[PDB]
Amino acid sequence: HMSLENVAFNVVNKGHFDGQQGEVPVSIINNTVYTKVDGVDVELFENKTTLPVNVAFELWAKRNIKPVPEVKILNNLGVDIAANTVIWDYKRDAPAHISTIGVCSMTDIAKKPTETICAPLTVFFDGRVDGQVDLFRNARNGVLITEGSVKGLQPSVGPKQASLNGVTLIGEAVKTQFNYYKKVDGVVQQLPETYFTQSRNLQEFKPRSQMEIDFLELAMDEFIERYKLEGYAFEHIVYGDFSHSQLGGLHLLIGLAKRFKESPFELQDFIPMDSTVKNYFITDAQTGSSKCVCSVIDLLLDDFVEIIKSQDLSVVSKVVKVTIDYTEISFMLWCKDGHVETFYPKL
Amino acid sequence: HMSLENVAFNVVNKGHFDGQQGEVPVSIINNTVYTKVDGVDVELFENKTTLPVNVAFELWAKRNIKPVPEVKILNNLGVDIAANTVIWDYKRDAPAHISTIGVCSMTDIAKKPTETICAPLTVFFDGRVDGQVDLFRNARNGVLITEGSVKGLQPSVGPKQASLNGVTLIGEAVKTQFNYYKKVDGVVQQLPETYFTQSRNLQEFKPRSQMEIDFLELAMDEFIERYKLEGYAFEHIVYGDFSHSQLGGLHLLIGLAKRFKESPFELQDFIPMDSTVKNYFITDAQTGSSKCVCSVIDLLLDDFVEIIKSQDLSVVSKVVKVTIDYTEISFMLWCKDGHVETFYPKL
Repeated sequence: HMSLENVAFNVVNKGHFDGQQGEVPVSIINNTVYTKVDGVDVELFENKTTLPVNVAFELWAKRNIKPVPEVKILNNLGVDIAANTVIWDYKRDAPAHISTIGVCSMTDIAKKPTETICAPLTVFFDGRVDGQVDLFRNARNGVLITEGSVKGLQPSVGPKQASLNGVTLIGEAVKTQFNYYKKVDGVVQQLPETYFTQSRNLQEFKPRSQMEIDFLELAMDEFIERYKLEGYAFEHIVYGDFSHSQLGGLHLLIGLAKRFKESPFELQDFIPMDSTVKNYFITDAQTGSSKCVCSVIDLLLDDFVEIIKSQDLSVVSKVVKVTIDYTEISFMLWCKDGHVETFYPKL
Repeated sequence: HMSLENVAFNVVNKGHFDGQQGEVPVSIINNTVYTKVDGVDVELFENKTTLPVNVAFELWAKRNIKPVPEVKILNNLGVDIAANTVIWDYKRDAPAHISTIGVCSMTDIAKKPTETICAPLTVFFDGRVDGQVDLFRNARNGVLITEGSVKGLQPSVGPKQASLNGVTLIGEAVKTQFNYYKKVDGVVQQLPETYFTQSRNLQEFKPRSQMEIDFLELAMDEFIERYKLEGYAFEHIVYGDFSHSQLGGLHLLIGLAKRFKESPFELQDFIPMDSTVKNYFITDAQTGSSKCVCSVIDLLLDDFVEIIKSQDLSVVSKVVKVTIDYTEISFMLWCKDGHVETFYPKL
């Protein structure tokens, strides 16, 4: 019973594909799907993907509408495909994964995740659905999330925030903190201690600690004096230097959020995807200071302090590996006479 | 149960829409409809119409596959729409009529031809289908075809040839000669005495009379002598004059067919539709003689002789009306000292 006209019927009456029977008339013209309502044509969907318009439309209609992990997490853990669902990437207006399992006949490589073809792929399993936990046992490579514990397996506690219909949030009407589990070539693996990025916007930026509130409210000199941060180059690294043509430092998102209230500036996101580290092309409207590639990360300031304070300030240059969002980020550390010059994410 | 995937299923298994249940996967990319067969994508339809790709695809799939009248006839009689079918125009690779009655939800203006919306339109009715003759009786404006007689109604005998899946032919396994009837504002109308064009090609041209066979086989002077055509300017009108830069005359298709065997030339069909009269841009490869607008018609030579023989050669200029394919064509006749100079279809 699967058809274009049926998919559209569901979208019109329910907002997403809900397995309802019915049809409505449809027009396809130039990567857009229209339908007729009271004699006039109405835009339902504009294809921004590399898939065919009608295939993309169907995958969108069947997108997951419960809280799910942010795509950067799933990428960091090496997830190749999802089991009997679709993770819509709202930053690319596209599917997170281009192949499917038991969802859409045009994109399916299999009907069930146990088929031989799936063995070499790392499959995503949602423990909230019935039968998925057992499929995760029996699977050769995979990733599993659950709300509660699963006896037999050691959990890793994930981040507090998740994505719900494109909105990243910390749920209180719904649970957004998951237990993570992973398997490689038939063997369960221990996940390392990790920090997590906070996934915040620049315009609707909110603090999440007393230190963050102090940072936003206080002046520069006062903040450094309290919390005793002399020699750690917060002037350069967090606050940022706008005195020369080349913009200096400015690698923590909170730093941008402070500057933005006082004096708006221009960001170009020339690689628009979800990442643990982001690169922006930044031009400061007040000064005319700019930089082509500016590496930015959103750590809780408290955690950034913890990371920098636990380093050796004796060496001139050093690469520092740190586990964030379940992956190794490299940082470059420069010191001079026992204080820091700079400390930034490597390219 | 109307759907894209179902329409395609029928096309794949039956060649046209035959009301079968089933689905196959489909892709839409750039005005083309594809389907997957043994893992690979296959072109089913390329849209050359002004309709949306999926709408056009459906109308094509539901095209009429019995012998039907050539579009030029239907146009000449003033048919605006067809009742519960689709007449595909194979010269335009498009529908003959852009609106429908009980065929496709996107293009339908009504479900039945008796609805009030249909009253001002001239509807086509096919007497071979059950109930159509009665619908023709109740209709305000319409055209009807039948194989046999219909009690009460005076018939007009149509042409011998009809179109079958794009092929124009005189049927012997099937009947292609119809009785025609027409109504205007509730009143049956008498259709006039008419000639019919022969609908022949230039490359596969075949004669249909002894006179036509003689024309092709014999030399010019001999043909004019035998059928006594002195003073009727067949040298100019039919055979054509290639001695000057501007090509002279050449208005009968048989004339082209004779020339083409001896010495091929170039036609440009700059308005590609079916018409009783055609205009071509012609360049003669042998001489370099040419003409921008060359009006051509395909009458049976016998009929052309009959028409020209029954004229008054006393006037210098005269417009001559002649009924061909149920419509009035004007001809321009020039005479000088009791013989003809030229005689051609008016522009």
